Amino acid sequence: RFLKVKNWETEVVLTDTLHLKSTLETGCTEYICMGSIMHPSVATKDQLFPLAKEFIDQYYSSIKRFGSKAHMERLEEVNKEIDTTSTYQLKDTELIYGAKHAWRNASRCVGRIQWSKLQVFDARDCTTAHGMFNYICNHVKYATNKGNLRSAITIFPQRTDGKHDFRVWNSQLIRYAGYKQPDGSTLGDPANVQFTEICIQQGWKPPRGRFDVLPLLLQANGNDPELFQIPPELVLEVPIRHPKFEWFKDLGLKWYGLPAVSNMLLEIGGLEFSACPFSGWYMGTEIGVRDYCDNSRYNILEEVAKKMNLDMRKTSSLWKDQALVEINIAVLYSFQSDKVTIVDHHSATESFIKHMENEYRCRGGCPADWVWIVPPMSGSITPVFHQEMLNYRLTPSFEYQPDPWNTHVWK
Amino acid sequence: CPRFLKVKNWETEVVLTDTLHLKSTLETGCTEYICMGSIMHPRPEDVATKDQLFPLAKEFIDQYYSSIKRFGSKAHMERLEEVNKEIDTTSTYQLKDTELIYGAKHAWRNASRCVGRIQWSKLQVFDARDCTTAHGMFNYICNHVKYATNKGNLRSAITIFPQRTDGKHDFRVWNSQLIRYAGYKQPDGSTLGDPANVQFTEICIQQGWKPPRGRFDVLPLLLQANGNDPELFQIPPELVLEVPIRHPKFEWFKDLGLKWYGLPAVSNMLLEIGGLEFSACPFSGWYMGTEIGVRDYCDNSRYNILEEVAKKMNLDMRKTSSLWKDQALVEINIAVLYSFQSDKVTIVDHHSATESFIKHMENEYRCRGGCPADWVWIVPPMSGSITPVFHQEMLNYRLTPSFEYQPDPWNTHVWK
Ligand code: HEM
Ligand code: HEM
Ligand SMILES: Cc1cc(N)nc(CCc2cc(CCN(C)C)cc(F)c2F)c1
Ligand SMILES: Cc1cc(N)nc(CCc2cc(CCN(C)C)cc(F)c2F)c1
Ligand SMILES: C[C@H](O)[C@H](O)[C@H]1CNc2nc(N)[nH]c(=O)c2N1
Ligand SMILES: C[C@H](O)[C@H](O)[C@H]1CNc2nc(N)[nH]c(=O)c2N1
Ligand SMILES: [Zn+2]
Repeated sequence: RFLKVKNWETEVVLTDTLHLKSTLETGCTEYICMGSIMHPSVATKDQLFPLAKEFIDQYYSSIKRFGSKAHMERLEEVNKEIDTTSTYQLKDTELIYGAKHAWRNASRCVGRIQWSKLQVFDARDCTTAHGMFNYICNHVKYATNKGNLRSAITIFPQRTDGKHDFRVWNSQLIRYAGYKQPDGSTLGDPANVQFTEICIQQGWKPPRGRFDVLPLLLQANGNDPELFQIPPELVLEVPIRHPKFEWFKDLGLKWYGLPAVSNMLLEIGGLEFSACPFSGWYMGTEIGVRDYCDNSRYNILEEVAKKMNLDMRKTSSLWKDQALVEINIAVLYSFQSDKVTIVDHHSATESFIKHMENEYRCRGGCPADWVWIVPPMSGSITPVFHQEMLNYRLTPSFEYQPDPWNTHVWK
Repeated sequence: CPRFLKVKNWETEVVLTDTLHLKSTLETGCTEYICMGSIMHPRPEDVATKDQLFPLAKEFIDQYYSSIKRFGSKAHMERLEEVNKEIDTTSTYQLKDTELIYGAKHAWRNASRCVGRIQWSKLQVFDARDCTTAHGMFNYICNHVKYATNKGNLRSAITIFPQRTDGKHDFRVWNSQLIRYAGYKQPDGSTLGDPANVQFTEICIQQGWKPPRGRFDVLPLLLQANGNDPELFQIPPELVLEVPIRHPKFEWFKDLGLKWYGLPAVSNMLLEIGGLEFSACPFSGWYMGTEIGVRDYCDNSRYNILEEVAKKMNLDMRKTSSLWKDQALVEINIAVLYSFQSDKVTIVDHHSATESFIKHMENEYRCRGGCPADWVWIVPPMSGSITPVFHQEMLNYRLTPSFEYQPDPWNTHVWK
């Protein structure tokens, strides 16, 4: 059946037909909704063929050639390859289409208006961790583009037997280290304390600073991972200052310009790309709200409210909310002053509503996760707060996967 | 369906285990393939038959006798027997006063969209099931408002009017809330007052209300007893406590002429207890500041004051990345909390309320086996991730007794 979504501010109603084409589960049932659960819970020739067939079918439907001679040949081509080799290889055109549509189907991504402008780097000929490092450096250099950031994904060889996996062990390509101090506290980024310990334990010489770029830790073909330092001229960073508060620069805050998720799994046509680092540009709140002001991250709210001279004795002064707005003004001002691409949550959510309109008209829907789409501050003064959304799982897709250090049989 | 489900807090690492979900009784709207968790609302002449009513009454009576540690007792089996006979001979049954009070408190406790549930057991229940006329409803509602307001030391309360019988004799409060401000559409398309209330305001005017046509006019009560046409009553103004909004720092803020009423009182929901349907059950608590400061004042479709406040703050308003909206929103919400506290009218900030709810949720998990919660509604509409609930995984499911939505009465009423 058709489903309607209403925007309660504009009264616009859209009609979702696209959800009828999903087949993966959400985790909800008729009686329990798991919409706020962050993670709700190796193929064979038998499982693999219908998945391949479905993906080839939708690809040739997208290029307006369904049932063509090319379509029929590809289906037969893929048939004997799965049969004779227990897997199959995507054509270049299919790889690019599959990566763009995995972005397009990412229900948690507010940046999807850009989905078809994605640079795809085919790295399926990679065999070693040195090769992976070379591919990753080129990605970072291309996507950074001197501050005019460009969306990119680099796709390493697919999973075969589960024993020869390609994995980027870093959760993101560029992150700051985290150090557990003698006096029990934490220097740097606390969310990376464990990973930083694994890099130290592998030979990394930590400068033990507050913003130390972590080395890369790269696993090729199931071997033990190897450390590599990204050349510093490739790591673009932004000193954070405030347009009105000249004391803000004295806080000593910086961040990196390139957000690049490297720990997810790209599923296309039943194939699993366990190493597929992808990157875009930041929404300001990612840095200013979550990275800086989470109690479990850099946790700077009290310090800023200190130099703002705010009364911090009771919650109802909203001192936290005041300091939060100023932190996020500075992040946007800093990136913009340095001509590094960044989007504020007002522009981003507005673009996403426009994206939603587009997708409903030309595609019949747009899967979207309100819990992730609504920004972590000022929710209801952004237009996505008032937008009903339907969440469902379409393929090709990005999926979560286990941390590699919980599964890697060392040697 | 799995027996144990785990929820995690991603800020504190605390893991909780839910078994209460196995008692869920009605549908969420989600399926195995689609989640409707952000959908706001996923015939009234149809009433429960004898055969639908029997198991629903037994379920609730069993639950009540279990709560009082008398499950399987003589009084439990006798009450089952007496209820079953009543349904057989009359097609319905009447709740004892103790069961009515238990059911109302538990409908609140079960309200997955309510962040204020740490208070659920402290609820004053007024039994108005002997009411017969709209004048009597007005008396009961006035007594509710005065008790709940308590000169600013607000007390949560519910007043329960007679249950549905055949569906042609419903009691309804036509107001969605007991205290709201009127909205007036102008010929030029602008709106005076609260634009959310234009439809209901026009109904009141058609029913005889003489509108003062101001920015903050308390609407009359529009009250329907026993399925008759509804009747208009003016709430005595001395019973409507109101707070003028001023700012601790910006002396010009009072010059905006803003105020709000102290008592939030929902009057359009349906209370279901043991299969009985209480279509008029106004309930009231006290406000979380963001309800006024963020939604009532700053939604574009409501009073929409961000622009005017930003001007008086002399903020750069040409680019959105100055965050001038965010900056003015904080100052508006500071003024709302400051004005209420200064006048000694109960209010809770969104930091304190969400912290209390986490503690409530943890206690419910430990003592009750779970706590249904709707993240989309629990997380406040500003500063989301600097409140603890943002980081809390929540399971949403529908337990009974419950508060439910029901059609708007003007869409279903048969005019005499
Ligand atoms: C182009 C600019 C982009 C912007 C402004 C943007 C914005 C965002 C934001 C704010 C989130 C939430 C992140 C979090 O809170 O952890 C997100 C999630 C996500 N984005 Fe985008 N994004 C962009 C590009 C991309 C690209 C290029 C891809 C893949 C090709 C992508 C795929 C995803 C996925 C899979 C998620 C979900 C991540 C998860 O579940 O942890 N995004 N995006
Ligand atoms: C005592 C202090 C209370 C506080 C601080 C509080 C807080 C809230 C808030 C902030 C909401 C969201 C409202 C909205 O965004 O429209 C809400 C919803 C709700 N509350 Fe509470 N509440 C309180 C008392 C009560 C009481 C006494 C009841 C019933 C006996 C109740 C039942 C509900 C229900 C059913 C909803 C859902 C409303 C809807 O779906 O429109 N609450 N509450
Ligand atoms: C493609 C893309 C674009 C964009 N704008 N944002 C992202 C997410 C980026 C990202 C997420 C995290 C999770 C941390 N979370 C707990 C707050 C950590 C990072 F270091 C990081 F860079 C991806
Ligand atoms: C018992 C109780 C306590 C509490 N703190 N809040 C409530 C909700 C009150 C309420 C809701 C609405 C819906 C409009 N929404 C978009 C903001 C309008 C109102 F006028 C109103 F008073 C109930
Ligand atoms: C419990 C809840 O699912 C969790 O905190 C989510 C909420 N929404 C989010 N939204 C985004 N964009 N990113 C996040 O990490 C989260 N965390
Ligand atoms: C579309 C979305 O469900 C809608 O805007 C919701 C979001 N969360 C909410 N949360 C509360 N407390 N009150 C609301 O009215 C809403 N509205
Ligand atoms: Zn759901």
